[PDB]
Amino acid sequence: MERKRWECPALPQGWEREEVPRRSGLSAGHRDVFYYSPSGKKFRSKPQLARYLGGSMDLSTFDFRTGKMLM
DNA sequence: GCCAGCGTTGGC
DNA sequence: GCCAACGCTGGC
Repeated sequence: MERKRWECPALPQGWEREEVPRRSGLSAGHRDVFYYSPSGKKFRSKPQLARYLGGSMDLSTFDFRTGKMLM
């Protein structure tokens, strides 16, 4: 349960994926997933992400939780 | 019963 | 006033 962040190969150049495990409360150990644009904007849901990227690329099979396209 | 999506807010 | 961190909940 450590924070990890680096490049997401399923998104365009400069986009990054991050996992932050929750450390307390009822949801402790749960891992939230975020994405960061090249400009550093923080995304925490697929609808949010799709408003920035959904025109420039196909996101219909992108799995926000895993960060990969569903084959 | 799980979890995507997002509401809430203590601590700053 | 912001926002990381966690809870809530509608849809499945």
